[PDB]
Amino acid sequence: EVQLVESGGGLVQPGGSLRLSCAASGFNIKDTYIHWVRQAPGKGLEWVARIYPTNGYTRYADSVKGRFTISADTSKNTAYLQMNSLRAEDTAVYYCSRWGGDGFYAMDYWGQGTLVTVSSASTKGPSVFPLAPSGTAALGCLVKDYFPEPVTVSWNSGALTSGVHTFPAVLQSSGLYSLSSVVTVPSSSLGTQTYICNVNHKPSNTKVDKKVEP
Amino acid sequence: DIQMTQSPSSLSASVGDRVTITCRASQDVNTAVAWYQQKPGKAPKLLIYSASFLYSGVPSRFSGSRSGTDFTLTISSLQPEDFATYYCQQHYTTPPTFGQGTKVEIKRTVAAPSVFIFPPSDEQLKSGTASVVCLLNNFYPREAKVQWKVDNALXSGNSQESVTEQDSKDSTYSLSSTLTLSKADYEKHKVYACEVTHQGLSSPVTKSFNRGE
Repeated sequence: EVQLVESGGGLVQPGGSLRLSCAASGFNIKDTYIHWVRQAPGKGLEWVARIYPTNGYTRYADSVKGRFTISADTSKNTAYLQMNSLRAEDTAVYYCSRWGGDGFYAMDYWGQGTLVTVSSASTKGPSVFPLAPSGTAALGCLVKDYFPEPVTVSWNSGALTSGVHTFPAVLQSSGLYSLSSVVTVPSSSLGTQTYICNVNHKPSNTKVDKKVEP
Repeated sequence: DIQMTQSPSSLSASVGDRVTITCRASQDVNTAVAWYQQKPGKAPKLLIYSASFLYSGVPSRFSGSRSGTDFTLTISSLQPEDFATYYCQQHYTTPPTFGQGTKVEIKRTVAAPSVFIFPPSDEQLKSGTASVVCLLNNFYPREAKVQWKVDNALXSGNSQESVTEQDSKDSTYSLSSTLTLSKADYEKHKVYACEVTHQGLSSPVTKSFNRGE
């Protein structure tokens, strides 16, 4: 019943501020060290800060010293990371972990990881376009021009999952993400069944269900 | 401080192989090194703690060892559900430093890519932009050259590629190249085709279409 949940991330202007919370359940943070480890979109794992909530002893990475502040609250069993003077370098998924056994078990439990995007382009909803084919039949939806990550694409409201491929998002030259999500279905069902992709976007509050048929 | 040169960067091994990931330290760190498995999209998870102690829940096929300043992760029988990037970290001196990261893929037999060509959507030409997508469905290995041909003339630098992770079933891959143009330029041509070159093919495969035909 030990789990850590992070929240408070999202898009933020360069140099702006953002606070991240790390609520712990299943143990009291007063007994362990609390860490913040980020992962750049595609790179490895970079340690940011540490805190001992009993007395608040904080050590920070040299790349965030002076700009970031870590804090805890034993009465709430929640850790905090105050991020200031944010740059595009800080754009990453920020995890929160503990040190079990006062360091003997290392970072055993990790959080689900909330991502922080540090850019200046405004949020934009995607434009969903169909892809008509000619099982030698394949159709998909073009999720083009949106910002920022992430986006979720399902087919037939989750009922169609066998042989579905949703490609990762590539950043276009216009600073807008774009991806496609195709599916390989039997050819003897292009005028019988109905293929609908569900492109949901939470940052821009966009919900499109573009039906695909030749 | 203390670096962590984890090698190799990427490897491939079929089902049942003995995988060995090497993680050399930069100085004396004693037995304070741990290993982490991170499947794509999700959070890292602990495998071995304190050099050579298996964590609760991790199968017995995982094990670690320490030989001075070198720490090796060992997988006895590699399973298909081990597709993930592995990391090694030390906690002897603050700050904790992670390894470069070793991505492990499952090696299988060579498969041919199913090539599909997609004309732009009429709902998109109304906005003054066109995009042609070239699909490469289920193929192994990962290397594949996708070059676009317009009016049988070789185009370049106007399309972006994207490859998925290794599939959970047929451990292959999928690629999509999107040729982004515009309505003012997409209609100034006639033939659109993408050429596919892969090890599973004897000759390059080409799927074409004439605009409106």
